[PDB]
Amino acid sequence: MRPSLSDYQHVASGKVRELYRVDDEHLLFVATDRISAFDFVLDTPIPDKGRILTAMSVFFFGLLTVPNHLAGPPDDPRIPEEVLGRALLVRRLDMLPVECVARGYLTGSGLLDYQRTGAVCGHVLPQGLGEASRLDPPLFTPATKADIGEHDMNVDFAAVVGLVGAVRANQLRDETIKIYTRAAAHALHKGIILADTKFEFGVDIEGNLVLADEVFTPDSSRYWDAAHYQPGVVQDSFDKQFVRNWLTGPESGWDRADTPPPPLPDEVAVATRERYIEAYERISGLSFSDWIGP
Ligand SMILES: C[C@H](c1ccccc1)n1cc(-c2ncnc(N)c2C#N)cn1
Repeated sequence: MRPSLSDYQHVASGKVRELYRVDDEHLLFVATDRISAFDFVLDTPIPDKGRILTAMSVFFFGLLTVPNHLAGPPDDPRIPEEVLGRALLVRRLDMLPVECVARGYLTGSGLLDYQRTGAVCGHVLPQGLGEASRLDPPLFTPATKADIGEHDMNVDFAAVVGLVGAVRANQLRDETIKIYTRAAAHALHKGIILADTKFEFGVDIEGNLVLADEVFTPDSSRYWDAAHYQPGVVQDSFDKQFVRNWLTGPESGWDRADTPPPPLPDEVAVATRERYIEAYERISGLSFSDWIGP
Protein backbone atom coordinates (compact mmCIF):
# COMPACT_ATOMS: atom_id res chain seq x y z
CA MET A 1 0.00 0.00 0.00
CA ARG A 2 1.39 3.37 -1.07
CA PRO A 3 1.02 6.27 1.36
CA SER A 4 -1.33 9.15 0.67
CA LEU A 5 0.21 12.46 -0.36
CA SER A 6 -1.62 13.87 2.67
CA ASP A 7 0.73 11.83 4.89
CA TYR A 8 3.59 14.13 3.88
CA GLN A 9 4.22 17.80 4.74
CA HIS A 10 4.13 20.31 1.89
CA VAL A 11 7.24 22.47 2.20
CA ALA A 12 7.48 24.32 -1.11
CA SER A 13 5.59 25.18 -4.28
CA GLY A 14 6.84 26.44 -7.62
CA LYS A 15 4.84 27.43 -10.71
CA VAL A 16 4.50 23.84 -11.95
CA ARG A 17 6.24 21.81 -9.22
CA GLU A 18 5.77 20.88 -5.57
CA LEU A 19 7.99 19.67 -2.74
CA TYR A 20 7.05 17.53 0.27
CA ARG A 21 8.86 16.27 3.38
CA VAL A 22 8.91 12.48 3.67
CA ASP A 23 11.19 12.16 6.69
CA ASP A 24 14.16 13.99 8.22
CA GLU A 25 16.48 13.03 5.35
CA HIS A 26 14.14 12.64 2.35
CA LEU A 27 11.81 14.74 0.23
CA LEU A 28 9.22 14.03 -2.47
CA PHE A 29 9.78 16.06 -5.62
CA VAL A 30 6.49 16.41 -7.54
CA ALA A 31 5.99 17.61 -11.12
CA THR A 32 2.48 18.80 -12.02
CA ASP A 33 0.67 18.97 -15.37
CA ARG A 34 0.58 22.77 -15.23
CA ILE A 35 2.31 24.77 -18.00
CA SER A 36 3.67 28.32 -18.03
CA ALA A 37 3.73 30.69 -20.99
CA PHE A 38 4.61 34.40 -20.98
CA ASP A 39 5.24 34.06 -17.22
CA PHE A 40 1.64 33.01 -16.63
CA VAL A 41 0.65 29.62 -15.30
CA LEU A 42 -2.10 28.75 -17.77
CA ASP A 43 -5.59 27.64 -16.76
CA THR A 44 -5.35 24.50 -18.87
CA PRO A 45 -3.11 21.62 -17.80
CA ILE A 46 -1.23 19.47 -20.31
CA PRO A 47 -2.15 15.82 -19.86
CA ASP A 48 0.80 13.62 -18.74
CA LYS A 49 3.20 16.58 -18.74
CA GLY A 50 4.34 15.89 -15.17
CA ARG A 51 5.02 12.24 -15.94
CA ILE A 52 6.80 13.00 -19.22
CA LEU A 53 9.07 15.59 -17.63
CA THR A 54 9.84 13.29 -14.71
CA ALA A 55 10.75 10.52 -17.17
CA MET A 56 13.02 13.01 -18.97
CA SER A 57 14.78 14.05 -15.80
CA VAL A 58 15.32 10.42 -14.74
CA PHE A 59 16.83 9.65 -18.14
CA PHE A 60 19.25 12.58 -17.98
CA PHE A 61 20.29 11.80 -14.36
CA GLY A 62 21.19 8.32 -15.64
CA LEU A 63 23.16 9.71 -18.57
CA LEU A 64 25.24 11.98 -16.34
CA THR A 65 27.95 10.54 -14.08
CA VAL A 66 27.66 13.21 -11.37
CA PRO A 67 26.16 12.59 -7.92
CA ASN A 68 22.48 13.46 -7.80
CA HIS A 69 19.76 13.63 -5.19
CA LEU A 70 17.72 10.65 -6.34
CA ALA A 71 17.08 8.41 -3.35
CA GLY A 72 14.98 5.64 -4.84
CA PRO A 73 13.46 4.16 -8.03
CA PRO A 74 10.53 5.79 -9.92
CA ASP A 75 8.21 3.21 -8.32
CA ASP A 76 9.58 3.55 -4.76
CA PRO A 77 6.81 2.47 -2.35
CA ARG A 78 7.04 5.80 -0.52
CA ILE A 79 5.60 7.46 -3.64
CA PRO A 80 1.80 7.95 -3.44
CA GLU A 81 -0.34 6.40 -6.18
CA GLU A 82 -1.73 9.84 -7.04
CA VAL A 83 1.67 11.14 -8.16
CA LEU A 84 3.14 7.87 -9.46
CA GLY A 85 5.26 8.62 -12.50
CA ARG A 86 5.54 12.36 -11.80
CA ALA A 87 7.18 12.23 -8.37
CA LEU A 88 10.65 11.29 -7.13
CA LEU A 89 12.02 10.39 -3.72
CA VAL A 90 15.15 12.47 -3.15
CA ARG A 91 17.82 13.02 -0.46
CA ARG A 92 17.55 16.22 1.56
CA LEU A 93 20.49 18.53 0.84
CA ASP A 94 21.73 21.90 1.97
CA MET A 95 20.87 23.83 -1.19
CA LEU A 96 23.30 26.39 -2.62
CA PRO A 97 21.70 29.83 -3.31
CA VAL A 98 22.73 29.95 -6.98
CA GLU A 99 20.75 29.32 -10.15
CA CYS A 100 23.41 27.53 -12.23
CA VAL A 101 22.76 28.33 -15.89
CA ALA A 102 24.70 27.28 -18.95
CA ARG A 103 24.02 28.80 -22.35
CA GLY A 104 25.18 27.22 -25.57
CA TYR A 105 23.24 29.83 -27.54
CA LEU A 106 22.48 33.52 -27.04
CA THR A 107 18.80 34.21 -26.33
CA GLY A 108 16.48 35.50 -23.61
CA SER A 109 18.05 37.58 -20.86
CA GLY A 110 21.52 36.53 -21.99
CA LEU A 111 20.93 38.09 -25.37
CA LEU A 112 19.35 41.15 -23.76
CA ASP A 113 22.26 41.68 -21.39
CA TYR A 114 24.64 41.37 -24.34
CA GLN A 115 22.65 43.85 -26.43
CA ARG A 116 22.65 46.30 -23.55
CA THR A 117 26.26 45.98 -22.37
CA GLY A 118 28.25 43.69 -24.67
CA ALA A 119 28.63 41.25 -21.80
CA VAL A 120 26.66 38.50 -20.08
CA CYS A 121 27.29 37.59 -16.43
CA GLY A 122 30.81 38.97 -16.58
CA HIS A 123 31.64 37.46 -19.97
CA VAL A 124 32.68 40.06 -22.53
CA LEU A 125 31.62 38.57 -25.86
CA PRO A 126 32.69 39.08 -29.47
CA GLN A 127 30.91 41.86 -31.34
CA GLY A 128 28.38 40.91 -33.99
CA LEU A 129 26.31 38.28 -32.18
CA GLY A 130 22.55 38.20 -32.18
CA GLU A 131 19.41 36.17 -31.56
CA ALA A 132 20.17 32.43 -31.25
CA SER A 133 23.87 32.88 -32.02
CA ARG A 134 25.95 29.84 -31.12
CA LEU A 135 28.21 30.40 -28.11
CA ASP A 136 31.47 28.46 -28.09
CA PRO A 137 32.47 27.53 -25.51
CA PRO A 138 29.15 27.43 -23.59
CA LEU A 139 28.85 30.19 -20.97
CA PHE A 140 28.25 29.85 -17.25
CA THR A 141 25.63 32.57 -16.71
CA PRO A 142 24.56 32.31 -13.04
CA ALA A 143 21.48 33.95 -11.60
CA THR A 144 19.83 34.56 -8.23
CA LYS A 145 16.16 34.26 -7.34
CA ALA A 146 14.25 37.48 -6.68
CA ASP A 147 10.72 38.21 -5.44
CA ILE A 148 7.69 36.02 -6.26
CA GLY A 149 6.70 37.69 -9.53
CA GLU A 150 10.19 38.81 -10.51
CA HIS A 151 12.59 37.22 -12.99
CA ASP A 152 15.86 35.78 -11.70
CA MET A 153 18.64 38.39 -11.79
CA ASN A 154 21.75 37.59 -13.79
CA VAL A 155 24.98 37.89 -11.84
CA ASP A 156 28.67 37.43 -12.52
CA PHE A 157 31.21 34.92 -11.26
CA ALA A 158 32.34 37.23 -8.44
CA ALA A 159 28.76 37.26 -7.18
CA VAL A 160 28.80 33.48 -7.14
CA VAL A 161 32.07 33.49 -5.18
CA GLY A 162 30.41 35.80 -2.67
CA LEU A 163 27.50 33.38 -2.31
CA VAL A 164 29.22 30.00 -1.91
CA GLY A 165 32.99 30.44 -1.64
CA ALA A 166 35.81 30.79 -4.16
CA VAL A 167 36.60 27.09 -4.55
CA ARG A 168 32.92 26.08 -4.56
CA ALA A 169 32.15 28.72 -7.19
CA ASN A 170 34.84 27.20 -9.42
CA GLN A 171 33.29 23.79 -8.87
CA LEU A 172 29.76 24.98 -9.72
CA ARG A 173 31.06 26.64 -12.89
CA ASP A 174 33.03 23.65 -14.08
CA GLU A 175 30.35 21.07 -13.30
CA THR A 176 27.57 23.19 -14.85
CA ILE A 177 29.45 23.51 -18.11
CA LYS A 178 30.55 19.85 -18.15
CA ILE A 179 27.03 18.53 -17.50
CA TYR A 180 25.45 20.89 -20.04
CA THR A 181 28.05 20.00 -22.68
CA ARG A 182 27.41 16.26 -22.27
CA ALA A 183 23.62 16.53 -22.38
CA ALA A 184 23.58 19.05 -25.24
CA ALA A 185 25.77 16.84 -27.42
CA HIS A 186 23.53 13.83 -26.70
CA ALA A 187 20.35 15.72 -27.51
CA LEU A 188 21.74 17.23 -30.71
CA HIS A 189 22.73 13.77 -31.86
CA LYS A 190 19.00 13.01 -31.62
CA GLY A 191 17.89 16.16 -33.45
CA ILE A 192 17.18 18.46 -30.53
CA ILE A 193 19.16 21.49 -29.47
CA LEU A 194 19.31 22.19 -25.75
CA ALA A 195 19.97 25.90 -26.08
CA ASP A 196 20.50 26.50 -22.38
CA THR A 197 19.69 24.94 -19.03
CA LYS A 198 19.20 25.77 -15.33
CA PHE A 199 20.36 23.60 -12.38
CA GLU A 200 20.37 23.93 -8.66
CA PHE A 201 22.92 22.07 -6.57
CA GLY A 202 23.07 21.14 -2.93
CA VAL A 203 25.66 19.82 -0.52
CA ASP A 204 25.44 16.54 1.42
CA ILE A 205 26.72 15.76 4.92
CA GLU A 206 30.25 15.03 3.71
CA GLY A 207 30.46 18.29 1.77
CA ASN A 208 29.97 16.66 -1.64
CA LEU A 209 28.29 18.60 -4.46
CA VAL A 210 25.01 16.98 -5.56
CA LEU A 211 22.82 17.81 -8.55
CA ALA A 212 19.34 18.45 -7.15
CA ASP A 213 16.37 19.72 -9.07
CA GLU A 214 14.83 18.56 -12.30
CA VAL A 215 17.40 18.26 -15.02
CA PHE A 216 17.12 19.06 -18.71
CA THR A 217 13.35 19.31 -18.93
CA PRO A 218 11.75 21.67 -21.44
CA ASP A 219 10.82 23.84 -18.44
CA SER A 220 14.43 24.03 -17.16
CA SER A 221 15.93 24.20 -20.63
CA ARG A 222 15.09 25.67 -24.04
CA TYR A 223 14.38 22.78 -26.41
CA TRP A 224 14.73 23.62 -30.11
CA ASP A 225 14.31 21.52 -33.24
CA ALA A 226 17.81 21.24 -34.67
CA ALA A 227 16.44 20.69 -38.18
CA HIS A 228 15.07 24.23 -38.16
CA TYR A 229 17.87 25.96 -36.33
CA GLN A 230 18.37 29.33 -38.05
CA PRO A 231 20.63 31.88 -36.33
CA GLY A 232 19.37 35.47 -36.40
CA VAL A 233 15.69 34.80 -35.68
CA VAL A 234 13.75 33.62 -32.64
CA GLN A 235 13.66 29.82 -32.53
CA ASP A 236 10.35 28.04 -31.99
CA SER A 237 9.89 26.39 -28.60
CA PHE A 238 9.90 22.68 -29.36
CA ASP A 239 7.24 22.07 -26.72
CA LYS A 240 5.39 25.37 -26.25
CA GLN A 241 5.10 26.99 -29.69
CA PHE A 242 1.52 25.80 -30.32
CA VAL A 243 0.50 27.28 -26.98
CA ARG A 244 2.35 30.51 -27.73
CA ASN A 245 0.94 30.88 -31.24
CA TRP A 246 -2.65 30.32 -30.21
CA LEU A 247 -2.52 32.64 -27.19
CA THR A 248 -1.17 35.44 -29.38
CA GLY A 249 -3.23 34.50 -32.44
CA PRO A 250 -6.60 35.76 -33.76
CA GLU A 251 -8.68 33.17 -31.88
CA SER A 252 -7.70 33.78 -28.25
CA GLY A 253 -9.17 37.24 -27.82
CA TRP A 254 -6.19 37.98 -25.59
CA ASP A 255 -3.77 40.89 -25.71
CA ARG A 256 -0.39 39.81 -24.31
CA ALA A 257 0.39 43.45 -23.58
CA ASP A 258 -0.40 41.34 -18.18
CA THR A 259 -4.03 40.22 -18.26
CA PRO A 260 -4.29 36.55 -17.25
CA PRO A 261 -4.54 34.53 -20.48
CA PRO A 262 -7.65 32.50 -21.37
CA PRO A 263 -7.87 28.68 -21.23
CA LEU A 264 -6.37 26.72 -24.09
CA PRO A 265 -8.28 24.75 -26.68
CA ASP A 266 -8.32 21.04 -25.79
CA GLU A 267 -6.73 20.41 -29.21
CA VAL A 268 -3.78 22.65 -28.32
CA ALA A 269 -3.24 20.83 -25.01
CA VAL A 270 -3.31 17.43 -26.75
CA ALA A 271 -0.92 18.57 -29.47
CA THR A 272 1.40 19.86 -26.76
CA ARG A 273 1.35 16.54 -24.91
CA GLU A 274 2.41 14.96 -28.20
CA ARG A 275 5.40 17.29 -28.48
CA TYR A 276 6.59 16.37 -24.98
CA ILE A 277 6.32 12.67 -25.85
CA GLU A 278 8.17 13.20 -29.12
CA ALA A 279 10.98 15.05 -27.35
CA TYR A 280 11.26 12.42 -24.61
CA GLU A 281 11.27 9.42 -26.93
CA ARG A 282 13.79 10.91 -29.33
CA ILE A 283 16.23 11.90 -26.59
CA SER A 284 15.87 8.84 -24.37
CA GLY A 285 15.43 6.20 -27.08
CA LEU A 286 12.71 4.82 -24.80
CA SER A 287 8.93 4.58 -25.12
CA PHE A 288 6.80 6.75 -22.87
CA SER A 289 4.20 3.97 -22.93
CA ASP A 290 6.60 2.07 -20.65
CA TRP A 291 6.81 4.85 -18.08
CA ILE A 292 5.06 4.19 -14.79
CA GLY A 293 1.78 5.88 -13.89
CA PRO A 294 -1.33 5.51 -11.70
C1 LIG B 1 13.56 25.52 -5.35
C2 LIG B 1 13.41 24.00 -5.37
C3 LIG B 1 11.94 23.55 -5.49
C4 LIG B 1 11.63 22.31 -6.04
C5 LIG B 1 10.30 21.91 -6.14
C6 LIG B 1 9.30 22.75 -5.68
C7 LIG B 1 9.60 23.98 -5.12
C8 LIG B 1 10.93 24.38 -5.03
N1 LIG B 1 13.87 23.43 -4.14
C9 LIG B 1 14.60 22.32 -4.07
C10 LIG B 1 14.82 22.07 -2.72
C11 LIG B 1 15.60 20.93 -2.10
N2 LIG B 1 15.96 21.05 -0.80
C12 LIG B 1 16.64 20.12 -0.16
N3 LIG B 1 17.00 19.01 -0.77
C13 LIG B 1 16.69 18.77 -2.06
N4 LIG B 1 17.10 17.57 -2.67
C14 LIG B 1 15.96 19.74 -2.78
C15 LIG B 1 15.63 19.47 -4.23
N5 LIG B 1 15.38 19.25 -5.32
C16 LIG B 1 14.19 23.08 -2.01
N6 LIG B 1 13.60 23.91 -2.91
